[PDB]
Amino acid sequence: VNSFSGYLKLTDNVYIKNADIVEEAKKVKPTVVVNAANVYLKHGGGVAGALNKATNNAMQVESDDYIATNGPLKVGGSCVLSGHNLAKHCLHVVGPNVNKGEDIQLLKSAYENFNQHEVLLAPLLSAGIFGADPIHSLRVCVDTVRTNVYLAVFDKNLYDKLVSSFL
Ligand SMILES: C[C@@H](CSc1nnc2[nH]cnn12)c1ccccc1
Repeated sequence: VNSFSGYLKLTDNVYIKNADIVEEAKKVKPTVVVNAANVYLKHGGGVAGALNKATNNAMQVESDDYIATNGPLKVGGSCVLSGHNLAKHCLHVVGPNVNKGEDIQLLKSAYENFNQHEVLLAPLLSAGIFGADPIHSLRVCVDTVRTNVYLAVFDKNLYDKLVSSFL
């Protein structure tokens, strides 16, 4: 039993809700919240910009030191950093950004990072401003992640379409 509430169960291990991931994190304080990161951990907009704002920019400060020490992530890769006031940990995962021409096959590799964590609160990778089809992202999520994932979808219209079209 865990504290995630109001989710629709899609599969054995994947759950979905129309929710603002920021507000969901602040309420649940999950062990792991997933950030829709880029390789530079520049958290400007989309999910990343919203998460970082909720930490009063502490996520960005921590991220800049991480990059100064380690260099950029790989597309499809991840790193674990602090969850600040939102979660114990933040798993920063880089899905491919279609508006940069990145190979969409890298989406499966990106979701594989989730399997290193037993339970996660997450957005749909590569959705939103990353330009991929969120229906496809949900399919890859279901077919790749074996651990327990609670997906927060900000847009109600999209949420209803994702549920109604789910196979
Ligand atoms: C408006 C955007 C969804 S914005 C959103 N909702 N949840 C999340 N997570 C990350 N971005 N995001 C959209 C709708 C329908 C087709 C494509 C794109």
